[PDB]
Amino acid sequence: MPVIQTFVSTPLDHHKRENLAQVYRAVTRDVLGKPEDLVMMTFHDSTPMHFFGSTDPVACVRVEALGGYGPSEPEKVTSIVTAAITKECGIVADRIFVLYFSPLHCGWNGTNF
Amino acid sequence: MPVIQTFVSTPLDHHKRENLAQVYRAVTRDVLGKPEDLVMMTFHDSTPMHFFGSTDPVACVRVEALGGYGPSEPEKVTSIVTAAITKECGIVADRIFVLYFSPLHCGWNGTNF
Amino acid sequence: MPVIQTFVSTPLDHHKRENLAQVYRAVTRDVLGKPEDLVMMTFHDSTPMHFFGSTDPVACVRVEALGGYGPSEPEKVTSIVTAAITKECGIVADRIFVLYFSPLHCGWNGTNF
Repeated sequence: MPVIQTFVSTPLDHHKRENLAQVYRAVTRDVLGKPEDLVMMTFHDSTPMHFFGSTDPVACVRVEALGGYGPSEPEKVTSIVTAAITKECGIVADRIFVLYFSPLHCGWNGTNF
Repeated sequence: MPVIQTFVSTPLDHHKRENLAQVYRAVTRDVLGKPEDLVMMTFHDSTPMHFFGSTDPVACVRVEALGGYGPSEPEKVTSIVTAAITKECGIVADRIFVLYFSPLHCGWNGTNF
Repeated sequence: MPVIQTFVSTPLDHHKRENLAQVYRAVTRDVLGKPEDLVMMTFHDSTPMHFFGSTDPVACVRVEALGGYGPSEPEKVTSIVTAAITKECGIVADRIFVLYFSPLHCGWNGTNF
């Protein structure tokens, strides 16, 4: 049950959020080896941000997965998510961060896994 | 000094935020064994989200506590928070995540604990 | 490549966000010993919050740094960030939290570090 929070400084519309959600569903299944229905995704658009001396279009994506990551998984996720944010949002790769964490515990449907 | 961030895809009004804050104050004291005045709670309503193939009402609650959790605490917290979000927001349990982390350090009142 | 997310319950304007960004750039370089251009900062103002029995002006700052922190760094960061939030926002020190985490992995410019 991974969580992916997407912060961007630009506006997101239906089209971009759907396209990103489908990207994240694909990487959850294909790279993370997990069911795509179980990735919970939040979108935080028009976030005031500052990076490398400016407020120009920038993104920070956070990935949370219980049990951490396989050895080649984060590099793949970073590659795919970056290109997708550049595609959909027009944000340049050198203004995109992707951070990886793993929680200690995760509850879903009232119970912990 | 725990932190609880509540993201929901639905609107929260005064009534729901107060009711949730009182739920979180109670679980901090009764389950976490900590002073209820020291839980900091943030509310992020009307968050665009995607989960299990849809944007239907969904919640993600994050819990951060320095020093981690007792062996039965996360299951209790998850049970209480889930029911409370279902009660106040009408969000179904199988569309509610609760993630648990613990920071390395925490500052309050200008000093670290 | 640290990340600093600033949540406050009060409104932030251009002036406050610029002033805080410059504070965070300075502490990244001077305390964290890292390039100030590489701190990514997000600002989340007018966040509905609850703490110590009220919704009065309150702040939660999250700091994420790959590889963790030197022994005296978090205390310094907490001291500087707290005073700066009190200065710019008028939020009292005993209503300011600063949490420190470190991600497992970080991507920037399509690649992981």
